[PDB]
Amino acid sequence: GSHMRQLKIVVLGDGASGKTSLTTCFAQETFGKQYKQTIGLDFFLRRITLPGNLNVTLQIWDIGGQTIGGKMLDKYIYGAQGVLLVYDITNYQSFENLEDWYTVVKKVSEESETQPLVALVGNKIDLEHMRTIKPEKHLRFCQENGFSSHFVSAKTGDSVFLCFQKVAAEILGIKLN
Amino acid sequence: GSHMRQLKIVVLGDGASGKTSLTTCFAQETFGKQYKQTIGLDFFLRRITLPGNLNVTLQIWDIGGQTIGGKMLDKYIYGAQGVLLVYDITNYQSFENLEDWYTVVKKVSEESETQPLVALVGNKIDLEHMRTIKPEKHLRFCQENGFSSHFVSAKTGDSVFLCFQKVAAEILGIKLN
Ligand SMILES: Nc1nc2c(ncn2[C@@H]2O[C@H](COP(=O)(O)OP(=O)(O)NP(=O)(O)O)[C@@H](O)[C@H]2O)c(=O)[nH]1
Ligand SMILES: Nc1nc2c(ncn2[C@@H]2O[C@H](COP(=O)(O)OP(=O)(O)NP(=O)(O)O)[C@@H](O)[C@H]2O)c(=O)[nH]1
Ligand SMILES: [Mg+2]
Ligand SMILES: [Mg+2]
Repeated sequence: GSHMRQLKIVVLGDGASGKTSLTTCFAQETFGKQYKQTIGLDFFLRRITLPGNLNVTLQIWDIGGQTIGGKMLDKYIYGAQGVLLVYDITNYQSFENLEDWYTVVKKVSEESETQPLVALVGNKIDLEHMRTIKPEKHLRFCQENGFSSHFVSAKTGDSVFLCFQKVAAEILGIKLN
Repeated sequence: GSHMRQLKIVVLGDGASGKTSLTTCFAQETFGKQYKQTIGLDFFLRRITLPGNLNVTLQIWDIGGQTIGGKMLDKYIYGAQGVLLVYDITNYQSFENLEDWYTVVKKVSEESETQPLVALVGNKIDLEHMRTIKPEKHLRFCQENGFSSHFVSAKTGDSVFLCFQKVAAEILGIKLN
C-alpha cells in the first residue's frame, strides 16, 4: 500500500541558474562542473519523510531554460503544486529574467484557477563573494509576490535538501519546527 | 487538506490511435473529428472518486506519436504508475507499432527497477464493422504480456471512463465489484 502522495514541483529559470544541478543534488546527491544544457525538460522523483512519518514523493520537473521562448512551457507549468524560480546570485540577467518566467506562472495560475506555492531560490551561494544580486532585492521580490525565500548551493549542497523539504512542507501545510 | 493521491498515467501509441481524443473524452468530455497532431506531449488532470470515497487524481501524459523517434520518450515514461498502449482497431500499422512503444516501456521498467501497470486499449470501436485487428489477437497480446484489456471509443465515449477508472483501481489495488 501507498498514499501515492505525489507533488508536482516545477523548476524554472535562465540557463545560468543551475536548475539541473539543484535537482540532481537533491534527487541523487551529485554535482557536475561541465554545463550540459537541458533540452525541453527532464523529470526526477524523490521520496522524503516529513514529521509525523508523513511520506511524500516530489515529482520534479526540471525545465530547460530555452523553453521560455515557446508555448510548451505553459503546459509544463499546468497542474504544479510548487514552482521554484531559480537564479544565479552572481548573474544579474538570470535574476531579471525571472519576471518572464513568473509572468507565465501567473498566466497559467489565472486560467487554471489554481495557486501553486512559489519559491524564490538564489543558487550558487558558494560564490557569495562575487554576488551581484543584493539580498535586500531578493527579499523585496519575495515580499511583493508572497514567495518563500531560499538561498542554496547545488555545488556544496548547502541548504538544498532543506529547500525542497520546506517547499513540500509548505504545500502540504505541515509545521517543520 | 488533501491526500494528494496522484497517479502518473502515460498514454502511448501511433499517431492514428486517438490518444488525445481518448484523454480529452475522459478529462473534459469532448471530441474533435479534425486531426490536430500532438507535438511532444500534453498534460491533463482529472480527479475521480473510487469506491469507499477514495479520491484520486490522474495525471495524464498525452504523448505525441512522433516521440517514438527520439530519446525524450524514455524520460516521459519514467515514473509512470500506469501506461496505456493505444491502437486504432481499424489500422494494422498502429497495432504492429505497439511493439516499439512497449519495448521502450520495458527498457525503462528494467532500468528504473519499476513495474507500472500496462493496459492495451483498442480505440475506435465505433468503427467495429471495419475492424482489422481480430479480438483474438488483442487478447493474445494481453496474455503474452500481462496487460489489462480495454476496448473503447473516444468518439462515442463508449467505455472511456470505465477504462481510466479500471486502470486507476488496478494501480491502487481496489475492487470495483
Ligand atoms: N559554483 C556553482 N556553480 C553551479 C552551481 N549550480 C550550478 N552551477 C554551474 O552552473 C552551470 C549551469 O548548471 P545547470 O544545472 O546545467 O543549469 P540549468 O539551470 O539546468 N541550465 P539549462 O536550463 O540550460 O538546462 C554549470 O556549469 C554548473 O556546474 C552552484 O551552486 N555553484
Ligand atoms: N471514429 C473515430 N475516430 C477517432 C476516435 N478517436 C480518435 N479518432 C480520430 O482519429 C484521429 C486522431 O485522433 P487523435 O486523438 O488526434 O490521435 P493521437 O493518437 O493523439 N495522434 P498524435 O500522436 O499525432 O497526437 C482524429 O481524426 C480523430 O478524430 C474514435 O474513437 N473513433
Ligand atoms: Mg538544465
Ligand atoms: Mg495527440
